[PDB]
Order: sequence, then C-alpha cells, then structure tokens
Amino acid sequence: LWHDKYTLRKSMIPSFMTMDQSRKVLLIGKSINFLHQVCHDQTENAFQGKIDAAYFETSKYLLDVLNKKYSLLDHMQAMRRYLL
Amino acid sequence: AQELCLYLTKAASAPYFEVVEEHEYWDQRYTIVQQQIPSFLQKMADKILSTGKYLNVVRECGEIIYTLKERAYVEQIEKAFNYASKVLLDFLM
Repeated sequence: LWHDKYTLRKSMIPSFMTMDQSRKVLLIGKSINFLHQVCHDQTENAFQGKIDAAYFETSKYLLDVLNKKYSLLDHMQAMRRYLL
Repeated sequence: AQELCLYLTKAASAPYFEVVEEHEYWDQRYTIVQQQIPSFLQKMADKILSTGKYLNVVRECGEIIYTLKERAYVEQIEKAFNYASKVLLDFLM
C-alpha cells in the first residue's frame, strides 16, 4: 500500500505550491490512508506551517503504532541474531 | 442535495438498524445474503452475522450514523461483537 496506488500528478499541481510541498501532502495523505487499512487503527506562511504541523504529528504517530502494536524494531534486532 | 440525501438515509435506516436472513442445524439458521451488502461494510460482513447469532443461543435459553472517510461506525460494531461473545462464552464455562 506504499509502493503503488499513489501517483504525484505532474500536470495538475497549482503554480502557487512548490514542487517539494507537493511531496509532503502525498506523504501525509498516504501516512493516514495506510494507518487505517493495513495498520488497522482509527482516530502564504501560515499555510506552510500547516503542512509541517500535519507532518511532525502524523508521522511521529505512525512509528508509535508501528513499534508498540507490531514492534518493528524488535524484529530488526531479532532478524540479525538468527538470520545473520 | 447532499444534506437532503443524508436526511433520507438517516430515516430510511432506523428500521434496519433496529433488527442477514433467518430460517426455520445452526449454520442454516441465519445465513448471509451476498447481494444485499452495503459494499462499505463488506469488510465486516462476518462479524455482524456472528454478533447477533451469539445473542440468540442465549436469548432463547434465558446508535450508528454514516460518515465518509471516518470509520466511527466500523469501530462501533467491534465494540459490541467484543461483548456479544463474552456473554455467551462465559455462559458455557
């Protein structure tokens, strides 16, 4: 649900959004869409501050649900002890 | 016309949400009909049928609103199915 189903449309980006800002929305939308289905969980200058506010909160929450409900880190260490 | 078609479905669904077809040894009592599935509850087509079924093997012995991109009703069903079993499973132990 990460590699596919999301495409940055180069044609319909408004001029008043820089090409880098358009990759922070495609990443906040994907971070919430993936948090619901697969993870199985449910919950200008002020404009630039809104994107970053929606970034430094959603992503920081995605790791918490991915380290407490699934222990993503505890598998990396365990996948070195045995498989390596 | 989106406030309207929400006023109809909010009122044309109270009878359904107050009661899957029944029959007359226990897997033929209640059975899912495949056509009449809302296709947004298709994810939980088995927990609904399993939620009421447990309520009947005990009864004969002795609010939901629709929202888009918000799953407040999908979560509301799991909160009752997680109790529907804890009253029957405890009833047999």
